Amino acid sequence: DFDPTEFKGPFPTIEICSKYCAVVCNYTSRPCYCVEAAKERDQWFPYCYD
Repeated sequence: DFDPTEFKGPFPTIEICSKYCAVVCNYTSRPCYCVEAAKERDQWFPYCYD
């Protein structure tokens, strides 16, 4: 994984991360969605990502 916006890890700011998630894997110009890993909860890793 890598955090383009904050540090190195999952996204906090999932709103902007939904945009970033898009540019991350598939949706470079399309809306995208982040999935939240439940253990830490805040693990906003894009639906197609690490």
